[PDB]
Amino acid sequence: MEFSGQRNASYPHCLQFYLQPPSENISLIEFENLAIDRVKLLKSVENLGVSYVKGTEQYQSKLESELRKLKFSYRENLEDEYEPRRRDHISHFILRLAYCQSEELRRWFIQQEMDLLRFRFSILPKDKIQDFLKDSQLQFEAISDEEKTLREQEIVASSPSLSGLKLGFESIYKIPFADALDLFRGRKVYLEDGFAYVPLKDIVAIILNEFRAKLSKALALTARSLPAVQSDERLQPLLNH
Amino acid sequence: VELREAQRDYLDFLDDEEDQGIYQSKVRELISDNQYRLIVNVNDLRRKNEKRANRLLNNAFEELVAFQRALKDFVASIDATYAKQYEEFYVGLEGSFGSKHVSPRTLTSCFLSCVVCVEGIVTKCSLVRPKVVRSVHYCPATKKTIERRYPLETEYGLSVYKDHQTITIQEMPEKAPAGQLPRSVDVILDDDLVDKAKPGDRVQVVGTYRCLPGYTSGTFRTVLIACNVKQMS
Amino acid sequence: ADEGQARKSQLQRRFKEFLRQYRVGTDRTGFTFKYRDELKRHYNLGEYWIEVEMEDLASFDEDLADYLYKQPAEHLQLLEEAAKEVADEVTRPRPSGEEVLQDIQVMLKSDASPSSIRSLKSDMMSHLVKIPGIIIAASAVRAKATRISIQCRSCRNTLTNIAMRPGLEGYALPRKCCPLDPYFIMPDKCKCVDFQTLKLQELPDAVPHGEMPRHMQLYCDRYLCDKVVPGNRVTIMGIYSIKGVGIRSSYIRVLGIQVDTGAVSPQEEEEFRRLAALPNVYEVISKSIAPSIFGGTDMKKAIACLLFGGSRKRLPDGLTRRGDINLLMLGDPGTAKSQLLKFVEKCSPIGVYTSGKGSSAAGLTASVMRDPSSRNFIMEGGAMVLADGGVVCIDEFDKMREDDRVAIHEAMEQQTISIAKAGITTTLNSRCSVLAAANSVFGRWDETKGEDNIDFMPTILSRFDMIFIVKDEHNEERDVMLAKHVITLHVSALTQTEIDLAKLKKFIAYCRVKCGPRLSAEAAEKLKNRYIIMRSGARQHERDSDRRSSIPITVRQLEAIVRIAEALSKMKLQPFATEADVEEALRLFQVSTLDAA
Amino acid sequence: YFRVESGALGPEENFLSLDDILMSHEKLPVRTETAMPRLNAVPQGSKLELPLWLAKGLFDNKRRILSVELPKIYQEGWRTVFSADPNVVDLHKMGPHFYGFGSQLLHFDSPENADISQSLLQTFIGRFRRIMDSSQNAYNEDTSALVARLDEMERGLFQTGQKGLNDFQCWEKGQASQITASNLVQN
Amino acid sequence: MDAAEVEFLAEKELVTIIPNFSLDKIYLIGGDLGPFNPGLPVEVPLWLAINLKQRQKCRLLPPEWMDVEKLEKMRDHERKEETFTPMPSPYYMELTKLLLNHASDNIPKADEIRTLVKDMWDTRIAKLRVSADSFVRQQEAHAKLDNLTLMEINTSGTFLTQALNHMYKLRTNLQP
Ligand SMILES: Nc1ncnc2c1ncn2[C@@H]1O[C@H](COP(=O)(O)OP(=O)(O)NP(=O)(O)O)[C@@H](O)[C@H]1O
Ligand SMILES: [Mg+2]
Ligand SMILES: [Zn+2]
Repeated sequence: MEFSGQRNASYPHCLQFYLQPPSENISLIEFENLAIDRVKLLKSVENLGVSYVKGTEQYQSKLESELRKLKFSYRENLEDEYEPRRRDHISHFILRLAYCQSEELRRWFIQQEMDLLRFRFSILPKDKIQDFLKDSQLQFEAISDEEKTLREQEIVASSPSLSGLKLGFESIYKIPFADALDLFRGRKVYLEDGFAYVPLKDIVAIILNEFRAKLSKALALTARSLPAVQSDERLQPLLNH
Repeated sequence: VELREAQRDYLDFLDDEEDQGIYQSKVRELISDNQYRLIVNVNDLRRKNEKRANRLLNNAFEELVAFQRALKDFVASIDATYAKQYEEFYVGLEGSFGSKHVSPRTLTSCFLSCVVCVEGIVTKCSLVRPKVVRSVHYCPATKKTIERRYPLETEYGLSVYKDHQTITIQEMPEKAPAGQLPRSVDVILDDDLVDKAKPGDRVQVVGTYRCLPGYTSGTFRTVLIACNVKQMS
Repeated sequence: ADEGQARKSQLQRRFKEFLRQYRVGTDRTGFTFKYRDELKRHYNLGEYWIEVEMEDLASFDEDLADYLYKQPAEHLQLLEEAAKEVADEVTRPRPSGEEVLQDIQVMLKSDASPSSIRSLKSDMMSHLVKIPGIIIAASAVRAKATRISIQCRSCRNTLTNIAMRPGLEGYALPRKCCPLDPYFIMPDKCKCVDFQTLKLQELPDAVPHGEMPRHMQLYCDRYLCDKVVPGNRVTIMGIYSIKGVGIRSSYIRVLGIQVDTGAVSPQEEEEFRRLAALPNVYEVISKSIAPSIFGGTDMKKAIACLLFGGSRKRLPDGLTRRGDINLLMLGDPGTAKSQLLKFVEKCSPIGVYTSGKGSSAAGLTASVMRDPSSRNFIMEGGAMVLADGGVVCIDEFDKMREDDRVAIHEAMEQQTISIAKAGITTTLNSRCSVLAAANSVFGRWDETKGEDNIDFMPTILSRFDMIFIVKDEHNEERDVMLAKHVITLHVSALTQTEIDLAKLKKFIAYCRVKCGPRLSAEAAEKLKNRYIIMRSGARQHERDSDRRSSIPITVRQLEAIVRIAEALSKMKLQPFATEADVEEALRLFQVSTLDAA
Repeated sequence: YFRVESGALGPEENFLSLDDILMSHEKLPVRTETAMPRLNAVPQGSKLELPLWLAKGLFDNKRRILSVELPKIYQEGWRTVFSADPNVVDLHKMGPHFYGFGSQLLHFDSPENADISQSLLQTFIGRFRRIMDSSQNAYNEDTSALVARLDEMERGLFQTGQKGLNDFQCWEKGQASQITASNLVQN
Repeated sequence: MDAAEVEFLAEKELVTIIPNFSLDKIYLIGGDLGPFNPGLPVEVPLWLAINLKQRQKCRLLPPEWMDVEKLEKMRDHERKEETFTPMPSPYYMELTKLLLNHASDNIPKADEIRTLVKDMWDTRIAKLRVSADSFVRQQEAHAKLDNLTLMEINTSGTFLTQALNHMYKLRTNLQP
């Protein structure tokens, strides 16, 4: 037998890249606290850094508690996490203007963002990787995967860092040496005829690099185009102090 | 690796201060009395999260460990100093179990790894004696030490032990089938549960049914590792 | 080897075709698929078993039946696998929560002739055999592994899904991935099943004169557990195999069980409803009881009421009332007392027969003794425990010792046995009827000596619902009739070539489990007014006499008549007893106990 | 024989239905709110048990003569037990018309109406699959173990399922064409 | 509606027979039949074809869909699809029983064909079970049934509609 009988489209994944402007409304206290709580988070990431080494389980365990406490987006949930995702999106747009006040402050918050992104990419299950790589512009197509076992022999003979198990669990796909730039110029690993046998973390490095490029362009736009919006700026001193 | 999300479920269930705050109040009482086990009512868990509740009863072991870790993190978030006084925390269960309520006769091999609720009459006890969980050794000539879990000389004050006891439960004779003698089962009591029942008591025990290993004959002995013990009169 | 795998595959296909193509019927009516439909209906009910018949398989293809007779262990697993894959296509697609396929147990059955245990030449090792006998011992249930996983102690390597053989044989672990005994079993990953063991005794009539009865060891598995108990007569089908330097033990792996003697079919209920409906059923049943014995119609009627029994009751303040009935026969030698006991033991659904001269107090109720294994004290059940829910026949009743007849006073009234010995204290159940036979003190009844013919004490005579006195009588007409009856009974042993015993047995069980009566108000009023007269008469007889009587009238007799009224009502499946039933109940008690008093 | 159907699940009983006549005989607990003579008298405040038909008759919406309370099996303590696993409970040891009687208590405008409705519906949905499978698949066997725990309403569905099974089995085996005698087979 | 009445409808389907005698054209209320010539085929309804076969007056010819090659492909397609597939005849079960009981002598490979048709009945009934259960669990209000036959409906249908009547009554009761 065959039977008969909205915000999902906004953020199909917890990951987001700020292409679309949220064309809606906000309260004063709302945008204020949405940004200010994230200022606390930015400091907290580096406080955790001075506590102990970056990205360990101690980092992971404490960091998710920060997110649950601070009500922003998560390892992706199936219930209404779209509200935290749009809060994250909106508050990100709000955060562009505070620490654009100095390039050192820009670089400071960018660095904790890269750390946070690296953590999130470290958490990812396989299904997340499979659907986000296809649903994003971050396609990076694989070629002739059956050859990977000839490189299970060759890489293992040819690399100090990589191993046969990493061929499968850091699942190997073929893309150019230039997408593994630090690995070719350091000559660290098996690459051949200009092609690299690549796990996800190299594409994460590319994601971080293009994110930095696009964000830097946005910060330049923040420095230049913003004055029509600047009818109120009372929070800026409290934010830069 | 869904158990990290399962533990996450249990932690946000325990954080009930946003909704009338019953379990946070109970944990606060536990802290004030210096205790290290909590008793959870399965009806509340079933009401809040049907999936997690119906999975707990059929996967006793893999689910209870996640619940214990969630409790440890929650009490640590309340008070880290108190959380460091004990190695690990425990959780016990109460309420209505539906189809898992059995007797020493109706309990059979298909119940292995389910949470079960057995009742009957106590007939015997062994004596309380210690069991080792972590052992330590030290060297005064070098300020050196080593540990193991389950030259230098043993550190009884840095090592730690826990109590252990065995009891036996028998079927109610009024309920025996015609022309047969009553059946029985062996229960294991551990840590703060020892000596909570004596012969002639009528008890109802909650626990996980499990085999014990024994060349092998391919044949095992089954025992009920108690999780909570209750009395009635 | 690949040739072996190919042969296994081919045989599995042939078994599969047998299951999914076999049919019964004729083109003059229509055909049905016998085993497909059974697999569907059993799987949808959560059963996971079927009972294949050798006669059918032998008809579909003789070769398969031949292989399964000579090499059962090797081939039965192919049949079980085939049954599983047929069940899947017969049921698929299943609802949510049902998507995982379960395993099927295949049982075997046949119509061929048995053989005795003594017939087992050692040429029969691993061949399929069919044996009759009696179960004499039975273990409690245990858990047995089918597949396991193991892990290494020193370097934590693992091996998994390791298959374990069925039957009473063990297994040994590897030593490679380390120490000499490097692997240990993981109990959380053991796929276990129920298992039990039994001991079988060769039939009394099969063993010759001048030899011992042989005995045999049995293994029992999955759905066959707790299907039987000791003392039962059963027919067994299984594999026969082995378990001074050259001795080894042997046992049988059971594949099917048949109790030589189940839930009543709808057709059987219609016949029992008809029997309950037809109007003179009381006389029909009375004629079915002990049909060879001449005369004694009142005694046969009382025995019928004993077999059906009254009804159990639990009162609002938690006390109980016993329901069931006790009966005693006392008097002259050569009057067929022992024959009636011998019949009732076969007619009842549950029954036991014992001699008063050859039994002890600890043997009648219960006993305590040390375990032959371990060192602990354990409990044992006597005759009154084995016959719980049935009838106990005590023959030669007047030849027990006084201190042994004292032992059953709790069991006859409160229907429970209280024990306190060796450091153990418990209460056991005994819900059974007592039927007893005895002589006068003087060998036969002496009317010149009156009450001195009886020397049982009042505290046991008052625990019988009815007491009968039987006297031999020398009337010529009865003697001629009885003589002709006896002679023709002997002569017709060859010539022979209303309800049968088997039919009556099933009918009794059905009536006892389904129907429970109560008195009508007027019936209770009538019985009340009769009891006062009865007590008054007994009191006046004792007052007139210089001596107190041995058979008293007490409230136990008031309860006795009620139990008989309920039994009479039960034979007709009627919810209420009536004045007609109370009239017959009073008539029966009037004959027996008032002739004895 | 056109037996008159029961009305119980709707807003009213059927006047001539035998089942509704038996079901409305059940007793309900109440409190007396005005004293009653010649019944000597019953003082105000006295607690009583009396039939459902009489309770509905005397309950004016003013609540001037008496006030009513739910039996134990329809209160929160028991609703919580049904919620665990509804297959195990014995709705024949409860009142033999569980759903029919439960649907008629909503007449008295208790604050707990919203909970009673959800209890009854969820119990029915929980029990459905077992009734379907067991009625449809039990062919020429002793059903007495299966039908033991079923409510009077549920038993009707069991009978209908069995009847549907039997007819197809007759047709397949060719017995369907023969002419036979009806309920007068009694004689 | 009983199985007898469903069969009564199935008996109107037309089949081909070869007579062994001669008769003129005959006019019935339901239409014109014949003429009948010895050794030559003619179309008649199934109730007439069975009757002449029993009285030894003709030979039956199997319908063109009763073929092992055709039925194998249909069975496989039915097992693969998530829904009910369309069928070679609206009365396939009834026609199978009647023809194979009376006309086995004229229909080759009959015992193969019985098994192939039995498999389709077993698959389609299972799909119906799942659909009924899903209807009640989700508290649905309407469903679509484009390829179920009348025998399959009639076998299980009475139970389902009887249960749905009661369920609809329970869920509405708070708003008279
Ligand atoms: N009415 C009878 N019909 C048939 N056989 C009878 C009858 N009366 C006595 N007998 C025979 O009597 C013999 C002894 O039977 P038995 O059952 O021992 O009687 P009894 O009263 O128990 N004798 P006893 O043990 O000395 O008190 C048997 O061979 C019976 O066949
Ligand atoms: Mg004798
Ligand atoms: Zn090793």
